[PDB]
Parts: sequence; structure tokens; C-alpha cells
Amino acid sequence: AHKSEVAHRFKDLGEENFKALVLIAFAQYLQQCPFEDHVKLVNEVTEFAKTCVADESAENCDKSLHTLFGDKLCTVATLRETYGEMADCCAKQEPERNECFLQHKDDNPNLPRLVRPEVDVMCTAFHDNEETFLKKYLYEIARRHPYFYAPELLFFAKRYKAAFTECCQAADKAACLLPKLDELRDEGKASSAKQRLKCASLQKFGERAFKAWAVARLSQRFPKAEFAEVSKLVTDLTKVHTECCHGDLLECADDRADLAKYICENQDSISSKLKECCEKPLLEKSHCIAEVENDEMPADLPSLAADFVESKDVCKNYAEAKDVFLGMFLYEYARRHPDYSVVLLLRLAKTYETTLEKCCAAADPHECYAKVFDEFKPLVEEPQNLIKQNCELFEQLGEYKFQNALLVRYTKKVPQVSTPTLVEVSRNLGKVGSKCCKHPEAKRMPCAEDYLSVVLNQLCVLHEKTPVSDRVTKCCTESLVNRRPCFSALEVDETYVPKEFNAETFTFHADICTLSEKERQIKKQTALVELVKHKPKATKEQLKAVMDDFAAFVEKCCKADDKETCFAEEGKKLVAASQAA
Amino acid sequence: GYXXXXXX
Repeated sequence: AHKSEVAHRFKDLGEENFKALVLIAFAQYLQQCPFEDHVKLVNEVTEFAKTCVADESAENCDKSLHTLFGDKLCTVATLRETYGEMADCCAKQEPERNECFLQHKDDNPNLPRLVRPEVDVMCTAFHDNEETFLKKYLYEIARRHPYFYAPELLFFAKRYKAAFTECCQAADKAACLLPKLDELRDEGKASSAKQRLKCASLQKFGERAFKAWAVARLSQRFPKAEFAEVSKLVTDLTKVHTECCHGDLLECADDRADLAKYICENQDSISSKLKECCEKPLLEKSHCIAEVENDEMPADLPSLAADFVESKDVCKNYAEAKDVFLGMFLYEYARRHPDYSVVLLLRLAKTYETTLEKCCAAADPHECYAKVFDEFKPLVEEPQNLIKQNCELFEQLGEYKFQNALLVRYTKKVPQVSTPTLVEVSRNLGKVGSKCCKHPEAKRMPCAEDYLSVVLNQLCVLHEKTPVSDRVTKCCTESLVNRRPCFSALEVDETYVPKEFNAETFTFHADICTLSEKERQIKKQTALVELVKHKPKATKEQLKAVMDDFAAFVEKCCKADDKETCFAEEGKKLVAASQAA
Repeated sequence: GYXXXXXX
């Protein structure tokens, strides 16, 4: 019996993790409120929770998290902005109010770039006031990634702090610290995109879809586990992500820990690879478990043909429990095929389901579903050939020029898309090269097709905000599981009217020589997109020639340090040469 | 209740 929820959560999580989770919960919704406002409210919440751990009958402690969170969000958010989208939500009572908040997370907010100070300044700040330095780390991140997996963010926070504790006692502070920091930054961005796909799946496709995804991934990872164990984990794992994707951070953090605890208590019924994960402390434990290697699959697993194709009772056994029957099929197929991507397994299961629904309604179902596995062969070869062809491309091209290849490809596929978005998606698509083509082909497809799912979901989320390409909308909405094949199948858009030649797009200045390497490539890639939008029929060959002249031009004008008239003159000379092809 | 303090 827990008459006070806030005290219960405080006791389960501890003051440190609670304070941090609260700060996260508010910053992800109230992303434009300044840092100090969040500090103040965090302290008030903590004061209140501590009050209740002592005396559960104290003011307001028998209230719910939703009612408490709602009340607090509303008085903060309306303080300055009296009429707004949050003002509308706050005219509602619970529970409609709590649900209304969901629409008020901005995905790519207009928020300044985060520029790190000198290494010396950061550490004085870290030493001069640790708690504030670290809260600012949480705040600046949560508000830019309102769907960050909150328990995972706590983990990053642990590693961010540890980086400073180590590197500022170090003899070469900057050579120690900046590599540690940039990696966290990149890991944080990759972590955030993974959840965004989870939340998007849950929201745009339903609990059942997410559960299917989970059954697949957990059966690949834990192939010795009995099906009922996988189903239990899937159920708990789905409750965890529903709770975080709908803002219930305290509950999902507590429920993730319980889930890690369950798994470690039942290693024998689950996997042989969890032993090192389970000796780690609480936050690293949950992180390690979710990253763990696939267990060996059991020895002599029968072919599925007996139970799911050749039995004359397939239809009767399906109708007794359709979701259980398809779940079993997915579990059996997934546990035997770690080399298949999750979305392909889902693609396969959805094909099986479709066939059974059709065949069990027909005259002789047994003769009709007998061939159903022949339908899987094309579905398996499509991605295997995509990865193989593109890894060969990446192997001779490298990440930069491999990104340019995907830039031209997708610009010709969906030219209506804004140039900035095309540059970002194309750059992220191109990171499959480094990420996946090193693995032996026996593991390439899960690495690649699952990562591409994350990137495309960012395209869909960006695009939905300001839609311009009907083809993009179709591919994003028609099937979570088939997004990637839907895009790969797109032919060049021959209805697109070329953009008019504007000479300013292809004029460049010496200000490009002061930029970081990353920001210089983005300007080079912006131009490639606008070239393709200008001449969408230009060939892969002709566009490669231009981009090689371009890179020459740019590096052949930075080394100059002349009157920088090099860009104006050599650049109009570059534009004549590019016209040559 | 209603009230308030700060208790706590």
C-alpha cells in the first residue's frame, strides 16, 4: 500500500536520480523556458517529495503523478505565456489535459547551436559548481531531444560527469576530455534517434506493432528463452517505452530498473551472455543488457514447415488465438535468423498473416498456404542485394563521396524536399557505410536495414512538419515495416520542373575557408543538391566530375590567401567548366 | 486539506 505516489517513486529511485528525472520531464515539454525556471521548479518538487517521504498525509501527497505534474507544468508554462497551446491544454481537466500535452513537444525546435567553451573554462565551472554544471548538461539536451530515453540520458549524465572527474586531474586536459565528449555527443544523437523510432512506431502504428517488433528483436537476442519468457519481457519492455514516450519518466525509470533486475534474476531462463552485464551498477546494467550480443541459438531446431505450413490444422490453430499463433511464428522465425533484420522478419510475418487470412477463407486452405514460404525468397533477396551493392559503393568511395552518391539518388527521388533536409538525411543514410559494411555479411543486414529505419524515420518526422512531397508522405504512412523498401523502389521523379538557374547559389566566398570540416562539407553538399535540382537529368558520371572540380576549386582557393578574388574569378571559371558537362 | 505549508 503506497498512499503517496511521489514518495513511492522518490524512495525507489533515490534523491539524485529523482531530481534528474524531474528536470528531464519538464524540459522535454517546456523546451523554451529558460534554465533558471527549471532549476527553481526542480527544487520545489524535491522539497515536496521529501516532505512526503516523512509524512504521507502531508498536503497534496495523496494526489497522482498526472494531477501533480499537470498542475505544476501549467502554472509554470502560463506564468509569462497566458494564452498559448499549453494554455489550451490547461483549460482541460484530467485526464484529457495530460494527453493534450503530448502534441506540445517540438521535434526540431528553433534553438541555438551548442558551442563548447575552452577546456580550462569548462573545468573551472565543473569544479566551481558541480551540480549546476551537470544540470545544464541535462537541460540543454532534454529540450533539444524531447523524446530522449530518459533512463538512458541519466546514463550519459553519469559518463559526462565521469569524463570531467577524470580529465581535469589529467596532465593534458584537452587531449583527454574532447575525444571523450565528442563521442558522448555522437552516441547521444544516435540514442535519441532510436527512441524517436520507438515513440513514432507506438504512436503512428499502435501497441501491437511495437510488440511485434519487440518479439522479433528479443527472440533473435534470447533464442534459448521459452516463448512465454519472451512474451513476458516484451510486455514489460512495451510498458516501459509507453511510459517514457508519454512523459511518465519517473514510472518508466523505475519500471526499467525492475526489468533489468528481473532479467538478472532469471539469466538461466533467458541468455548466457548476460553475466557481465548483471554485475554492473544500476544504470550501466540496464544499458549493457539492451546492447548484449545474441546468444547462440539452440542446436537442432526443426524447420517451421511442419507446424506452420504442412499441418492440415493451420487454420483452426490460428483462429483459436491469432495473436498467439502469429507471435509464435514470429518467435520461431526470428530465433532461427539473427542474420535477418527485424523489419524483414516483420515483413515476413506480415506476409504469412496476409496469406493465412486469405487462405483460411478459401475452399481448400491446405493447398493454398502450402507455398507460403516461396513468397519469402524475393523478400529476403531484396535487402541482401541492396546492402551488397551499396557496401561495394562505399568501399571505393568513402563516407563523404558515398554521402554524395546518396544525395544525388534521393534528390532525384524526391526533389520536392527542402535542400537542408535532403543534405541531413543523405549524410545520415551514408553513415551505414562506416557503421555496417565492416561486419561480415552474416551480420550486415540487421546492422544496415535497422539503422536505415531510424534515419528514414527522421525524414518522415521532419517532413510531416512541413510536407511538400506526396511520395515521401506515402512512404512514411503506408507501413512502418516497409518504409525502406518503399523508398528504395522510388524511380526518378520525371514530373519535377527543374529549378531556374540562379547564379548566387553557385557563387562562393572565402568565408568557406574558416568553417569546420563538417560545416564546409554541408555547404559543398548543399550545392550538389541545388545542382541536381537544376539539372535532374545530369548523370552520376557528370555529377561526380563536377564535385571533383568543386573540391579542387575550394581547396585550391583556401591555400591561396590572396585578395580572395580567387573565389570570384576561379569560381566563375569553375561554373563554365561544370557546364561543359 | 487545503492549506499548503511546506512542512517538510
